[PDB]
Amino acid sequence: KTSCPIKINQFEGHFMKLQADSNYLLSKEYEELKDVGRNQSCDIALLPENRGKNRYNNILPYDATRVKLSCSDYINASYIPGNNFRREYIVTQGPLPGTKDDFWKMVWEQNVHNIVMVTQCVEKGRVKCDHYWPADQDSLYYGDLILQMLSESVLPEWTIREFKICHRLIRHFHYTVWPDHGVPETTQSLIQFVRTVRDYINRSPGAGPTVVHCSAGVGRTGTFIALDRILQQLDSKDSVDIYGAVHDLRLHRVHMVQTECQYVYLHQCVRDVLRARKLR
Ligand SMILES: CNC(=O)[C@H](Cc1ccc(NS(=O)(=O)O)cc1)NC(=O)[C@H](Cc1ccc(O)cc1)NC(=O)OC(C)(C)C
Ligand SMILES: [Mg+2]
Repeated sequence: KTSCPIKINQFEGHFMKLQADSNYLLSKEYEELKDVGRNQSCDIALLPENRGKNRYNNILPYDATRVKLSCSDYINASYIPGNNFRREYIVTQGPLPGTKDDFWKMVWEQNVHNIVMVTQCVEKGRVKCDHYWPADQDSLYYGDLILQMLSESVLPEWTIREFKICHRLIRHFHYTVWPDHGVPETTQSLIQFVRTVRDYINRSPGAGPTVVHCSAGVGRTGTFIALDRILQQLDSKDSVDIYGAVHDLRLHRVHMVQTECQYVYLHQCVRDVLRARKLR
């Protein structure tokens, strides 16, 4: 119902059983998540005036968790509380040509110093996200705010950028190989990116919330943040609760972990971590 904790030394077998007879118990568990969070109004997101500010007409923040700019206060963005304090994350859609300034406004207002991006701008012949940051090193106005790229570090599977805004520094983690509605090519890769970001966060004293976005801000964003929470559980507890992590996310935004295969992927991530530790 709201959580499904599994003792780590039973996890291997529990995942086998979930996958038996064509993911029968796994699909059934995943489906139980369907309506979670949905008891809540999206009424502001639905105003006529805000329609142009939403990338997808089915992907709308809840009134109770939406980020407000300080209906001119509207951005398609939701706060996600953490286990210890509110607003661990701000989750958002890929900015649009007419919302890229609202995005940076939000970044500024909310004291964001870390952005994770788990989408590409163009995917399968469709625009998924505006290239909302500077394409080079010359400073650039986004409405009221000036952005300037100080460095761009291309790594095999993600690129790290640092920007000055005004005056503050922002780190931007762009994970470059995650197909929409699907999963990264290996568990290792996303486990390593997630651990990498978490390390930067944990050294970033007194940031705002961490921004995570993909295209709609639900599937890849949801899987990223679920994996974050689950990897931290594995370093803290002798039980792991994938279902409860995804459930927590849904309570705050529609569709987090947006397809079943992304759900299976989280279990395969756990399975792989626990296999390695087994004989260590
Ligand atoms: C399965 N796809 C969708 O729901 C996408 C929204 C979406 C969600 C998640 C992701 N993946 S991501 O979260 O990882 O970026 C991309 C796009 N929505 C649309 O394409 C929606 C239509 C839709 C699809 C499916 C559905 O059940 C209800 C309505 N179309 C749509 O919004 O068209 C505009 C852009 C012209 C307004
Ligand atoms: Mg402009």
